[PDB]
Amino acid sequence: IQKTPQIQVYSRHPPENGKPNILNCYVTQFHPPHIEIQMLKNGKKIPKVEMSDMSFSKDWSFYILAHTEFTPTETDTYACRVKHDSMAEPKTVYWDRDM
Amino acid sequence: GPHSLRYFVTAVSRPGLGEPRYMEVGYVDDTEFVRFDSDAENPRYEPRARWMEQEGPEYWERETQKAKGNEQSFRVDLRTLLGYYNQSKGGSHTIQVISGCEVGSDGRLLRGYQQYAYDGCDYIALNEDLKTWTAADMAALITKHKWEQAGEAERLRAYLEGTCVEWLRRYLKNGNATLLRTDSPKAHVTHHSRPEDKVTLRCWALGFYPADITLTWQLNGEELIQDMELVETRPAGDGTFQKWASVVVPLGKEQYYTCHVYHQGLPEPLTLRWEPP
Amino acid sequence: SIIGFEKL
Repeated sequence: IQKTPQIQVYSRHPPENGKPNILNCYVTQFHPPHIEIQMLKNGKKIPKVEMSDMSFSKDWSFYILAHTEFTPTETDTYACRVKHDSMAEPKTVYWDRDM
Repeated sequence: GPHSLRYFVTAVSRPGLGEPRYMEVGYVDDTEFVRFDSDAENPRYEPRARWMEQEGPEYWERETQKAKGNEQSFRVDLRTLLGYYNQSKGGSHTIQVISGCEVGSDGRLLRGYQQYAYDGCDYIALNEDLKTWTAADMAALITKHKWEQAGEAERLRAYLEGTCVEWLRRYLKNGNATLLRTDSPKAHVTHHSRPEDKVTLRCWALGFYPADITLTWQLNGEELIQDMELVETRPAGDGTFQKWASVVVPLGKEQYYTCHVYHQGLPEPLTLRWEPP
Repeated sequence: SIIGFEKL
């Protein structure tokens, strides 16, 4: 069978508008390991996104962390979008600075 | 305390698009210390924790050649499994292995692992007795008989009680200082609006290591079982972890709630509340 | 050091 990915989008440090930070997209619980992860600022793909090397957990599911440098503002919107064979359509999850 | 040396192995076929992708990833006490990735022109075992840079050139050469031997053997196994399962040559498939040893503080083997999965489901595993196998399906029964014939379980036991324990001892010597690392969580509570006369209290724990932790919310010093929300513990990206747990409470009653944070890095558990600035 | 694996 195939496993459906779970996604968390969150900053490395507590966000302060105008202070440089790192935005993470942590993807877990997926199988097979081929996966396509992009991060989006105000609806547009962010070019410079780094990816950890892939690993898997005791339950055979893979996980990976994507991240990008960013400087949060009051109004900018961020999201992480994952395409994986376990899903008919890509899954988008938005950054909520309260989470 | 106890310690473990575990290797996580991945072999992924990709018909038409190349040779299979093979990976060996080693963990000492649940932290990555070495990695072989075949997806290169000249794939080499590499240190993944700076304290492994101690090992000399012969170590890397020897582990590299053994990795490449493993890779080629798994290339064969992928074909073998297409056969057992009567699957077409066209699809991508995965073989995964968890192999390793857990030792007690006395340096004796506590548990040994040799677990296999095909396409993300259990295939075969060495039992706790280190003598017998558990096969998950009719295909694994073939392998099981094969390995019963060749005395594979005995070979694995020799590895688990010998080689594996011995290397773990050596890696501990080279990396114990940094292996014993703890970082205590830094905690704080945030306050968030809900509809009508309710509010959300969110208790954050940040910058901790290892990842294991517990957050709880208490009302008047009594634990809340239902209705606590939380996220799975998650990497900050700098080698530390984050987590939060929240509860919904009545507006005006925030001061009746406390968050408690339990972590091995702490001198004692943290107790905190919403602090209206 | 990882074990040398045997065929399935």
